[PDB]
Parts: sequence; structure tokens; C-alpha cells
Amino acid sequence: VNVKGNYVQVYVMLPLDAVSVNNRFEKGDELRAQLRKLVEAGVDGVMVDVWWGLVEGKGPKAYDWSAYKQLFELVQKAGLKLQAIMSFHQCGGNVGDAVNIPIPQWVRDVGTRDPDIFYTDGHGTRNIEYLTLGVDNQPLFHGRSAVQMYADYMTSFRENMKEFLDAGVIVDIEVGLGPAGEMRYPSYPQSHGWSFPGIGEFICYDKYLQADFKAAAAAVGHPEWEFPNDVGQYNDTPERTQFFRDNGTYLSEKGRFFLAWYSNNLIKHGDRILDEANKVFLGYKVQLAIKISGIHWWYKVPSHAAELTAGYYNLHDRDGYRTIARMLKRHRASINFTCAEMRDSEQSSQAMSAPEELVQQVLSAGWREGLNVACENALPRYDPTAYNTILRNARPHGINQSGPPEHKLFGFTYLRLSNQLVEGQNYANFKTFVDRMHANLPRDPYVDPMAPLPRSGPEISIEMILQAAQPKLQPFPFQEHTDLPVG
Ligand SMILES: OC[C@H]1NC[C@H](O)[C@@H](O)[C@@H]1O[C@H]1O[C@H](CO)[C@@H](O)[C@H](O)[C@H]1O
Repeated sequence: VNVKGNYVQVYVMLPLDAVSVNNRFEKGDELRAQLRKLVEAGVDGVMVDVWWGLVEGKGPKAYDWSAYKQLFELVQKAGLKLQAIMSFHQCGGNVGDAVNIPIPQWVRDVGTRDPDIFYTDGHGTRNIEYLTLGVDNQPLFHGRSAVQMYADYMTSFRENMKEFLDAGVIVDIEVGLGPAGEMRYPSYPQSHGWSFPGIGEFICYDKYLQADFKAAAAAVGHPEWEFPNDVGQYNDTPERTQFFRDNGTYLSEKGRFFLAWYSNNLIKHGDRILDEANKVFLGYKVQLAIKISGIHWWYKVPSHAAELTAGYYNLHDRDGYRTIARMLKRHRASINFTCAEMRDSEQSSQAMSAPEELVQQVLSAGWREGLNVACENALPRYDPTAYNTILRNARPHGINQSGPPEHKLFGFTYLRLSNQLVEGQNYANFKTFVDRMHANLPRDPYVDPMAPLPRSGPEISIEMILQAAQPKLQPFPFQEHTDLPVG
């Protein structure tokens, strides 16, 4: 009997403005006090947004790392590990978001003469939270492309934070690839005309993506093809549209081409930025991760409409997450997925929502491609049931008494630290959750050591990535309930 191989690391997300909207570290005493409560609970580490808009706010290459170094020093002195998100996106900007941190003003200024640097919907609405993947390789930003700006930021981060890396404080680099840091399109703009559980919209109308589609359509002998026009609008349901309805045009040749194109572009966006990240962090003992958004609504209907509009080309017979996983493989990148706290019975009937099955599909895809998989909770939860659902997903086959289980999450990150979390009943529930994730063992500061990051393997074509889509395989079997609940 040795249950050590069952331990799952638990990280906690810091507050969104751990660093102030003015790029100052102003909450040091309050955070130290909260971190003491996390250390008392046995937490392995914390996660924090490293906001592009704060650090490179002045101008190109004018990186101001002062506040972040203060924060990282505080985390180190607390004996906690650190997952750093390269947050190339806007924080907040919805009603009524308390914390609002845009991308750098000088980047946005380029959009005054070139508004097509932003993902754009079919109404022409520009989303200012992130730069279109369409401009990844366009030298529009005082001579740099978007990918070059991302690479340069990560390089400056590595150089400035080298002591924290070498000391084993920073153990994970999560590469932001879209809105909210997630590798997706902004298909569900909650403050600009989407409400849950709308199907969302395709956000591929920027002129760069239009030109790319035109070139792609021409290469297969269909210069006449255009984006689907029978797709309805953000707050529709699938049967409101000819495209997404059961037996709809999403199944057609044109529909398939478009959906492959839209989803492949996200895959290529991830691959090219991860290649850069891998070069930056080469030889450091860190995990590189991407975040996949949890689009659980409409998972139960044939079109998987909300997944499709977010950029996940996922159907009953097409595994739209295992393609992503296959692209990650060469980089030795991990999947960070959400919804690990949700039960299907917690969702409204009308949303046709299947978070449990979606989690199961994404985890199984990752594991079949040999990846490390970690999770977050999607929504704030403080109750034993939410923790017991996380536990189930953390060890789907339960505990192995003599050695490592067959499948397990590499890590779990809790959203998010606040004063509410670390007091009263919420805290008692959380501490017990951490014990159970650790298989009732104490915190192991040596757990899950990372080898020096090797260089990405050979680039593989999109055709090679897409061999992972079919045949769609059944997920690995998950226990209905955890064998090590909180109580
Ligand atoms: O962690 C990414 C996102 N996961 C799904 C949740 O429902 C989102 O709230 C979450 O995004 C939020 O937190 C991250 C991490 O701090 C931040 O980068 C996003 O901007 C924020 O919206």
C-alpha cells in the first residue's frame, strides 16, 4: 500500500487584479494574509494572469515588470509554486466587471486605421479583447506581427523572471490564445449581445480571415464559396437556423469545408504561438499549457452549435478536441480544461448542456494523445458537491492502492481566491477538498517534477492533425461518484 501516485496538485487562482490596473502591486499585505490560509490548507501553488496591457502598456518593448516581480517574490516567500498565464487578452469590459484591463493602448491605436486587427462578426462588430489570429503573421504593429509581440513578451518574461524559474517557483506557463486566455473565438460576447445559452456566432469577418477563406476555397476549386448565411444570430437556438438545425446545412460539403476552415485556423494559431513559447522556455523545468474553453451548452444536440461557433468542430462522429490534442503533442504541451465542477443535473434543460460528458471527452482525448491534462472550475463553487465532482474528474477510476492510477489529472486550479473563500464554512470545505485531492497525504513540495523542456518535435500538417478526428472513440469510463469524497 502506497497511495502517493494518486496525489493531485491543487492550485488557486489569485484575484484578477493581484496587480493593480495601474501596474502596481498594492495588495501585498492582504494577499500574504490570504496565502497563509492557503498554506494552512496545503495548496501546492497559485495561478496568476500576467497582463499584457499592464506590462507592455507604455509602448513597444517598454516592459514594466516591477509589480509582477514583487508579487512573485511574495509567492516564493510563502513557499508556493506559481502558474503564470501569458495573458494577451483584455480582463473585464463587460457589465459590471469590477476589474478592467485592456490590451495595450498603442496596440489598439493600430485599429484606428486598421480595424480588421480585431475579430469581427457578420454585423461588422469589432471585438477589442484580443487580436485576430488573422494578423498573427502580419507586420502591422510598428513593424512587428502579433506572434512576434507574443514571442518578445515571453522572452522578456523569461529574462526578468529567470531567478523564479531556476528556483522552482514558476512551474507552468499557460499561453493565452484568445479571449479569457482561451483558445477560441469570441463567439459568446456576454456584454455585447449574447446571453447564455445562445448558439453564438462565427467571428471570422475581419478582412484577414475573409482573404484567408477566399484563398482556401480557391485552392480546392471553389472560388465562389462564402461563409454560411443561414446561421441565425447570437441568441438563437439551433432549430431557428437552416445551418445548425438537425439535418441542417452544417452537414453539407460547403458547411463541412467552412467548419474545418474555421476550426483549423484556431489549431494553426495555437501551433505557431506554442512553437514560439517552446523556443522561449527551452531547457526550463516548466510545463507549457493552453486553455480550452468549456462549451457545454448544445452538446446534447447534433450540431453542437455553440462548440462550432467557438471554433471547436465537435460532432457525434468527429472528435474536435482530439485534433487539438494531437497538435499539442509535439510541443509537449498540456490541456487545461474547465467545467470540472459541474453536474449535468445542475444545468437548465433548455441549454441542452452536457458538461460531464464534455469533460470526459476532453480528458480522454488528451490522455489518448499522451498529454498531461489539468482542469479548472468554470463557475465559483464553495459546496461539498462541487468538490466531490472535481474529485471524480481528478481520478476517474478512483484510487489505486499500490501505485499510480490508470488516468489522473496532472493538476487542478481553483477559481478563485477571495476573502470569502478563506473564512468560515467555505474554508473548512476547501481544506477538506485539498486533503482529498492529495489522497489524504500532506503537501509534497517535490511532487511531479518537470524535466527541462525539450524542443518541439517536427511540425505536422493540418491533414496529419485531423487524422485524430475520426473514428470518434468512446471516452474512458468515469466513476459516477468519487471514492474519496469530502463528507
Ligand atoms: O481561466 C480561464 C476562464 N475559464 C472559464 C471561466 O468560466 C472563466 O471565468 C475564466 O476566465 C477568467 O479567469 C482567467 C484566469 O484568471 C482570466 O485570464 C480571464 O480573463 C477571466 O475572464
